[PDB]
Amino acid sequence: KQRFMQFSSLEHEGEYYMTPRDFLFSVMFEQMERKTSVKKLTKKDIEDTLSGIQTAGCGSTFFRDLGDKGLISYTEYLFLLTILTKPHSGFHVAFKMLDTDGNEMIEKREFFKLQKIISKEINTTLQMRFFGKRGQRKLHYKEFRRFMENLQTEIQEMEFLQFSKGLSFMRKEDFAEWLLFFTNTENKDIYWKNVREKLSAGESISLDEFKSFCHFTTHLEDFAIAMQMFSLAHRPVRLAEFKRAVKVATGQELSNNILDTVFKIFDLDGDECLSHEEFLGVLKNRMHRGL
Amino acid sequence: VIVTRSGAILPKPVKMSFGLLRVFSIVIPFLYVGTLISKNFAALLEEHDIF
Amino acid sequence: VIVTRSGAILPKPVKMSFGLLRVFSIVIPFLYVGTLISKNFAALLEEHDI
Amino acid sequence: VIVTRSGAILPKPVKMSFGLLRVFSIVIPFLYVGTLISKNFAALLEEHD
Amino acid sequence: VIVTRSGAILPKPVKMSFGLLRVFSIVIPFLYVGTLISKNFAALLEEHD
Amino acid sequence: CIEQHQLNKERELIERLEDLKEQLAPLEKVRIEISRKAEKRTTLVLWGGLAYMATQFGILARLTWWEYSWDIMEPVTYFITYGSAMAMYAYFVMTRQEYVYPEARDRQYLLFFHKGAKKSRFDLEKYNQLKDAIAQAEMDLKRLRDPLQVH
Amino acid sequence: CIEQHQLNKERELIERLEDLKEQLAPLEKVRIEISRKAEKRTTLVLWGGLAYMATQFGILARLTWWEYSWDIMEPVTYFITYGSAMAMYAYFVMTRQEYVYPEARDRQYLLFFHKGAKKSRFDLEKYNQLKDAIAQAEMDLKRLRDPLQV
Amino acid sequence: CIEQHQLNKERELIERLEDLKEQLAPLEKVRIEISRKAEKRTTLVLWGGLAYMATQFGILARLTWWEYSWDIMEPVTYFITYGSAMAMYAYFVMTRQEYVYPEARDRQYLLFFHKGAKKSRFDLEKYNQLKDAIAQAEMDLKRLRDPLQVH
Amino acid sequence: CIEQHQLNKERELIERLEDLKEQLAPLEKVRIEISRKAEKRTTLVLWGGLAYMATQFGILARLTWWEYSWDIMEPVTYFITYGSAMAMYAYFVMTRQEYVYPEARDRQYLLFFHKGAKKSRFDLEKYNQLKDAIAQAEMDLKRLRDPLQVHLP
Amino acid sequence: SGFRDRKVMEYENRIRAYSTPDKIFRYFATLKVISEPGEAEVFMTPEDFVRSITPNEKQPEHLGLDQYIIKRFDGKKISQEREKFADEGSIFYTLGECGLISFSDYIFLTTVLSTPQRNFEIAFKMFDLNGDGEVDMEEFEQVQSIIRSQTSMGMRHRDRPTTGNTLKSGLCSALTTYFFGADLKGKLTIKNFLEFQRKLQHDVLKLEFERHDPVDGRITERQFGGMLLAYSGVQSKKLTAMQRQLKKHFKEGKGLTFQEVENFFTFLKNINDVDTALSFYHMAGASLDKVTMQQVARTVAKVELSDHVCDVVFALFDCDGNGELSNKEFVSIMKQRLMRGLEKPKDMGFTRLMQAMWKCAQETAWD
Repeated sequence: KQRFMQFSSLEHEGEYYMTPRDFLFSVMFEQMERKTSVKKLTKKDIEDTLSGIQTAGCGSTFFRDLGDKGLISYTEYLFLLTILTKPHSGFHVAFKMLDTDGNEMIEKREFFKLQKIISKEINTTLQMRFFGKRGQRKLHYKEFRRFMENLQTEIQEMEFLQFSKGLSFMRKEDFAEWLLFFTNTENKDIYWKNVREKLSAGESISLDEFKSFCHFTTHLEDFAIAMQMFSLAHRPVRLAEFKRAVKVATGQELSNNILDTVFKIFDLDGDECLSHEEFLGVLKNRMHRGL
Repeated sequence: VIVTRSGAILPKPVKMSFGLLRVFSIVIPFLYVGTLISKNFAALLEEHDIF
Repeated sequence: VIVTRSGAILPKPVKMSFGLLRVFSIVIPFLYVGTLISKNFAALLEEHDI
Repeated sequence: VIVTRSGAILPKPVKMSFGLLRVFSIVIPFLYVGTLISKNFAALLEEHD
Repeated sequence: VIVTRSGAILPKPVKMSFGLLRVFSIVIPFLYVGTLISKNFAALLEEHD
Repeated sequence: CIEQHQLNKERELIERLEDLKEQLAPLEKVRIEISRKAEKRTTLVLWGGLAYMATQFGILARLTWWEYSWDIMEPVTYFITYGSAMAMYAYFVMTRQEYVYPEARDRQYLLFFHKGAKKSRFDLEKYNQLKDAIAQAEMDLKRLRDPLQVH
Repeated sequence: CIEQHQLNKERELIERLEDLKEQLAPLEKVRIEISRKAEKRTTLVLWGGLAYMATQFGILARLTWWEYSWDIMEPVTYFITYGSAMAMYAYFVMTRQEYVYPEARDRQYLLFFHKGAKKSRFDLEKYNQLKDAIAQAEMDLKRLRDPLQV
Repeated sequence: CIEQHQLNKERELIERLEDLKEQLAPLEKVRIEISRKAEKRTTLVLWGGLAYMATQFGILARLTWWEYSWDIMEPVTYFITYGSAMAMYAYFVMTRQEYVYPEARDRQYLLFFHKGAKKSRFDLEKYNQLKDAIAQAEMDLKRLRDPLQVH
Repeated sequence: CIEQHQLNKERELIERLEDLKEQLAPLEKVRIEISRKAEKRTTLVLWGGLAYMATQFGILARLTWWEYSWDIMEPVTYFITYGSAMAMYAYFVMTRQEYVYPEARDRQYLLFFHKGAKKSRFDLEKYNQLKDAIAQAEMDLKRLRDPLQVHLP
Repeated sequence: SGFRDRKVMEYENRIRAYSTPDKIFRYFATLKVISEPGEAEVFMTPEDFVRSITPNEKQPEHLGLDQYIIKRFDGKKISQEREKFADEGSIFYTLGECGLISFSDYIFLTTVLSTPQRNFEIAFKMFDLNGDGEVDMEEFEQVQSIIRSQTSMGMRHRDRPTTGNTLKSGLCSALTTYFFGADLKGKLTIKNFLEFQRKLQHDVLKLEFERHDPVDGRITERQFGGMLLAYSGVQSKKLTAMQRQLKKHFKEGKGLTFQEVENFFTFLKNINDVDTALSFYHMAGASLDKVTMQQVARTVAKVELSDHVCDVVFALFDCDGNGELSNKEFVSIMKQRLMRGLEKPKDMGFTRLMQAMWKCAQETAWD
């Protein structure tokens, strides 16, 4: 909210705007030394939106082909936050309700009144893209879900590459140190404890398992219900049940080193078991990103 | 208790004449009144007014 | 025992200052206070439960 | 209540000989025979009904 | 009760010194033991039957 | 001489006893009739209380078997048994003495006795004053006629 | 005028004590027997009361654990308690005496002593008369010896 | 050498009774002040006991018949009475008393009266000392009537 | 020789009092130590009663809200409260008095006092006799020194 | 009406809220069939099962508690065709009797009905030997052990009625009759179990519909709304508000067939998602109107809706006759009617508040 004003880039009619790159900085970094300066919007900018859109790759390479060639309003920024933090916060619902009477092909005029209410003139790149150059088209639901997928995937790509420290992969501790950018407890010292002691550190781990991990963190309450079954059943959580719990959270399965490292952090007075509610809380301090 | 300080036996304890059948004939009518009074109160209660 | 040792008769028993229309008047407000805070307790059980 | 006006400590109180057994000898079989006529009452009342 | 035959003042009755601390410090452990031994009794008797 | 003098003191003392028995005679018959009257009123109170308990038994006896249920009337039952103890504590504080059956029955009979006396207006005070006088003269005549000590 | 009178009075008082203790033995020889049978009948009453307690306990024990529900016998077991309170009040209004245990056993003791006094033609009237005279004489000899201490 | 002893001692003794009375006279008004200042507090705590009994009835009334069952309130019902029978036993352990209500208010009044005297620094010991001496002299004069008249 | 005889009588009674107090002192020590022994035991009994009163309530508290229902425990509480009066009646059948708390307290203290007497085997009958003789000597001296019955100028 | 009737309704709503479930089963059951060698068992009708669920409803005076219509069936008497209480093809028919329901079966239906589908998804897919919900009888007992530990937290075992391990054998009767067949060898899928739940819910709902005597299969609008408002306090003022608002319109004689209410209650299985949709229709300036109600419903749950149903639904939940619906009031009353008064029976909420105060004690023990 105030970070939009902290990370604004352009100025039109007093309106602060963000570039895609300043948005990248806002999602990767909380705040920086960098000034995030504000310049006045010339009318090249409403053609910079076009000239970036005429060139950029429309999937998981979008902002990094843009860089600064884009427009993000405050409501659009909050919408981007809602994308990256709140999946299934109403997306099939919106295309059912905002432009009904047929298929799920939404109209541009319900676009703007979209932006404000889910979060609770010139064009940006979004309605320049989704509806065509001036609103000639309608946005497709499967295409928008693909957009959600490759956009959130592009966030994962940025976190991977910026947090690979130049590597091709993430190590175990690269990934777990990544995993503790949003953890601030008093057992955090305990949580770092198994980092410096009970960790076979290194062990480079690819991006696809990281993607699987992120999608695991999406479908999370079902994992909460399964570990609640394991709360109201005295069968302790070993490796096969935890694998099975990840699979029934997803329909997909994963690495070992991710999984064993989760065990090693979250034994915590239960030997070779998962500190499961505690692990959920760690992932939701990860997911809330500060509130 | 049963012996006086004079070492003597107490006077004879007294009862109530017909008091046994007084109890045996006072409980029974008033138990029947307790039977009667709720019968003639509750049907009245659902007769007259239900607030 | 109403008769003393000497055959005399014990004094008048002392009722206290129209009790029946003041003890009756003090059980009721404390009982209202009780039912009020019990209702308050159930609602607070819901509130801190929330 | 322990001593006299003289402070003389009062004599030892009486206890009936084997008396705990004398009362435990009466508590139990009367319980048992009441338990028997429980069955005798219940069986006959389900017999009439 | 208050006064004597003489109309004197009866003395202050003794309090069992720190007895309030004593009575709750004896209520609490036998509360917890009545909890404990009957948890034991339940955990055994479910296994018997 | 001390003989006829001390026997004359004895004789005047039994004369004084005769006067004390004499003056009691016209007064005593209002006390006896009041006592018998408040006696029947206490008798009505006691059998009235037994009649009450049979009534309160009979109400629940009607309802809770076979007019109705038992699991509905158990709160009414407990609240009645608790209110009984409440009213007993009240009868302590509303009297500054304890509720134990004969020592409240005698309170009620005493109350009815003074109730009849207030209507009667017969100088109960001078009556039991005279009673203490005649019992004192009784003990005087007891002590004066010691068999051990010659007089 | 005392040494003559107490020289008479000691001797005559021991004479009265001797004569009354002669009188007492035929009555007391009956008193022991009647008191004994009274004590036997009263002790039988006490153990029968405990029988009543245990028997009521057992019949109400079997029903609510094997044959009937507690849920349909909770009212009866309320009503026997309330009837017991009514029985205490009935004992009060019948005896003009509080229902408490030693007073009750003394009440029944004197009843089942005086039935025996009826059935044995016992001179209770003479017995308590003798005990009164002996108590008087004992007071006299005590009040004789105590100024003898002065 | 026996009777003028009694006459001069009797004059002296009623004189000493008068001195005991006059030495009492400034003191016992403070005793009656402390007698109020304790007794009003004790009446406050007894009417407070009745009020607590009222609230304990009322919270149970509301907590059953508008919030919950009886069958999820019949337990706490039972545990309150069991706690009361436990508490009176604790009272008997604390002070050796049966906890009967006149003995209850008497021990409570003694606790308030000694704190009331000690805060007011009342010489209780000189009070009851002097009261006992007064009572001894009064029973002496009640004796000194009788063989000086009845012999 | 009136007053010398009188003061001789008083001296006689008061020195009998002195001698009997002199005999009172040695046995009173054993009496007071066996008193504090049996007092320790009976104070333990007084507390152990409340310990029983609490450890019943712990059982009955756990067993209705955690691992059985009140449908289960309610008949048990009925039979406990009935056996309460049944034991209090059986106590009166045992010993010839009621179940009253200070009364039974004195009973148990005195019963432990005689248990200590039978162990230590001290002279309780001499103690009784001497302790009565002291108090009678005091009361008769109280009669003696009346300033309304002056014997001592 | 009727003061005794009102107090009985108090009492039985206290029962259906807060009693113990064995005593509940002993309350509403009416039948006691004598296996003439052994003894009699206590079963209840599907009608009694409904009244065991349904608030504000009573059973006649000689049923009461533990006072049964005693139906001696099997023994020396030649029993050819016993009494088909349930229709054939009822779920209640398909269990181990010809239309009777045991105690264990009552616990089983209270579990399966009053539990969301998602929880059974996870429940099958956790203990299934595979991770794929293909479940044997042993893991099914595990499922029952875990989920009977959800609603009826206060359970017990008197061991006189079917509380004991015979609970497991009536469960076995259900499987051997219907789930695993004769052999008890195969497994049961997720889908067939959820199909079973849905059909069970439909049969319960058809009996709940049936108890009103729908003349020509059609319910009084007032009686319809009263069924819609079963799990509630007293909303009779809103009932008459819907009535008098409808007493403007000329629809109140038209009734409602079973199919519409069937459709709407299937729509309620999706309505807990369109809290979002109606919530965004709040701030988007559009008005809560019956046309868009049935349009939105035919989009999101794809179930058809007559105007008459939404007339009654609106006139109930409109803002006291102002012509406008209210969002979250309606959402909460639909979640209340949906959950059927489930969460925390036989409350001891002070235990949870004691745990909460100790968590605050631990939280100040961080200080």
